[PDB]
Amino acid sequence: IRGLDMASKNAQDGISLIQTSEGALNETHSILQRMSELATQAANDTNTDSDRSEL
Amino acid sequence: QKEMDQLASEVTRISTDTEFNTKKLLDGTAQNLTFQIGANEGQTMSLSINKMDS
Amino acid sequence: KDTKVTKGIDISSSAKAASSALTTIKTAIDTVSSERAKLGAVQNRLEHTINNLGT
Repeated sequence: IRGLDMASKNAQDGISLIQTSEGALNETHSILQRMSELATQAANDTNTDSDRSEL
Repeated sequence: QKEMDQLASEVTRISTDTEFNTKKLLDGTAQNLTFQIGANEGQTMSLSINKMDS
Repeated sequence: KDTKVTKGIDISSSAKAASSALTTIKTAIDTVSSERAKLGAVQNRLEHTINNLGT
């Protein structure tokens, strides 16, 4: 009993360790999402190299 | 001929002066202009404007 | 000494290069989504493990 109630803390201390990781990758998604708009804009040929290098 | 040479010199001006962004369009250098009309690779359209001076 | 700099994928050299970076970026979004649900799957399991340990 004192093992399952303590192993329930370990299971919840692993839930926190995992929420932190996916919470962080939640933002790598948004950065990668914005990073993809600055390649559909850079692919247009109305941009100049002064503006592609600006992106 | 005085107006002949002045009209023909204005046709050349339009070619070398017409400029969108910093691109000379009508001087024969705006070739293979690729517009990314689409969210992926190869979803482009090309365009080539010929030199249109006198 | 040991100062790191990070340089983004090439989108400024040409319009062809910017288009090439489009698949590279959209693939990175795919390998981030894979990691996020490899961690969301473990968290869902750990939520069932906690109810069973508590019971």
